[PDB]
Amino acid sequence: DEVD
Amino acid sequence: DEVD
Amino acid sequence: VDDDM
Amino acid sequence: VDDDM
Amino acid sequence: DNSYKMDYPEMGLCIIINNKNFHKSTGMTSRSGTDVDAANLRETFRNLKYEVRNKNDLTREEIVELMRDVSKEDHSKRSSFVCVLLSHGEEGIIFGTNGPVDLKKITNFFRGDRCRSLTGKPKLFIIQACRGTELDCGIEHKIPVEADFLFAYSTAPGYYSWRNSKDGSWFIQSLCAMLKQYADKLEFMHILTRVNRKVATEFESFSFDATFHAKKQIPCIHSMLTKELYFY
Amino acid sequence: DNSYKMDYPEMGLCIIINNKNFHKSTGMTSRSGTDVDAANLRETFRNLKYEVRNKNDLTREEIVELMRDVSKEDHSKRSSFVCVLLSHGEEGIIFGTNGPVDLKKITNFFRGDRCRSLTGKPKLFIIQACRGTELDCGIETCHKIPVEADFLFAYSTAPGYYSWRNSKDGSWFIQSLCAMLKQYADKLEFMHILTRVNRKVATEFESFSFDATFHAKKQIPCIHSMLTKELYFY
Repeated sequence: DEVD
Repeated sequence: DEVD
Repeated sequence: VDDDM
Repeated sequence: VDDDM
Repeated sequence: DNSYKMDYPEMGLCIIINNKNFHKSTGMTSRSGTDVDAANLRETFRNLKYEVRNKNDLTREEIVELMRDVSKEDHSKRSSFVCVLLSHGEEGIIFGTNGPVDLKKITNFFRGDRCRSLTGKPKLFIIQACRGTELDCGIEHKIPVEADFLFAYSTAPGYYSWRNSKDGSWFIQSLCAMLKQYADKLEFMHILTRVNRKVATEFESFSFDATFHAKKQIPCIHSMLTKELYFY
Repeated sequence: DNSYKMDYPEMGLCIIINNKNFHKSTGMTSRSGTDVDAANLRETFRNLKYEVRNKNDLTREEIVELMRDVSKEDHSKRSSFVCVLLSHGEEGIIFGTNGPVDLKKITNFFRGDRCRSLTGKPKLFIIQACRGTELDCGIETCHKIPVEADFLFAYSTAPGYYSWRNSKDGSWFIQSLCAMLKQYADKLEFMHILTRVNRKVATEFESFSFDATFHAKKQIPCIHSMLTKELYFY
């Protein structure tokens, strides 16, 4: 999981 | 007609 | 509790 | 993916 | 489930904040017609079986205090929560009688983690207020703490919202009319879509000021709901 | 009733802007998983009978030029318009590979008065991008129309918040959007499909991170509808  |  | 109208 | 133009 | 459970003992509170007159220190215009809106909403939501509380002319301090206290009530027996804000505004902002308050500051009280008896239940904020000063000339395990909010804005972000001094605001007029006609037939988003059409198609401003004449309005539904909402 | 006419000869264009790799000087990280999104969207909208155009790694200049050109096309035989934006962002902003573009600048090309062959037709903007840096901790258990009418913005996340993307599976929102469309496009109105997408992202996804700051976080998408009629894909 990564943020945009 | 009037604006808020 | 409570109401103005 | 792809590429359309 | 596909739809919110709406058969709790009570439909919920309907809080109506009606700000007509603002302190001279503010300058803001008196909002003629807003009493027609507030009475229309009271009747409309009464028929939907909401416990309606009308509040008039609240300072920004009283608005925050009212919202805090209501969020601290026990809503366990209530299906939903409705709040209607009638006032001046700017993008992200509603006016108390003596100044602006952040909408986010009002809505935060009802976050899923801050109001546990409304967690998982629909929280509806209905907002008749300007969101800026543009005019439309027209043409032709866990849930998120921000889930289950719906904001029904009278106008698009950045724009003025129109209010008629005799008939009430375009948005609330249309909202009450569509709820009266369709609350026993349509899901709430489809009701608000008809409100969008009614406001967009049937209203156009008339002004002696060319700059404010023949203008249009489109309301804006901001939905973070996770289920369908039916009032029957 | 109250439904958009969707039996024009063509459903319309579906423009997908897929920005994965950004100029080093921007300092923006590579968006692993976004190609999965882009392929899923291509197949999904193809089955809905849209004319899909995939664009990858566009500069801010190329995004503006693309939107301008597409808004100048003759859409007279098309029912609708769809634009999907996959990138980094902030509130009001999507990033080209070399810098930001205002979302308002992009959508303005399609205003009712500026793109006349789309007037009265639904213009859908689907946006996978951050809207800020907040994290959601979750909680357990003449007749005229307005020029801004007939827009719908389906945002991946709420205003102010990060949006989540899985490097292997693709973004939570696009994943869910494509699945819900596949399952429900033949039976539900669009707003009800997006509500199911809201439901899916909110309940089925939660971040896993070795970093406590970013671990166990949640997301709720945000629908912004200025549509004036119901939208059905059948």
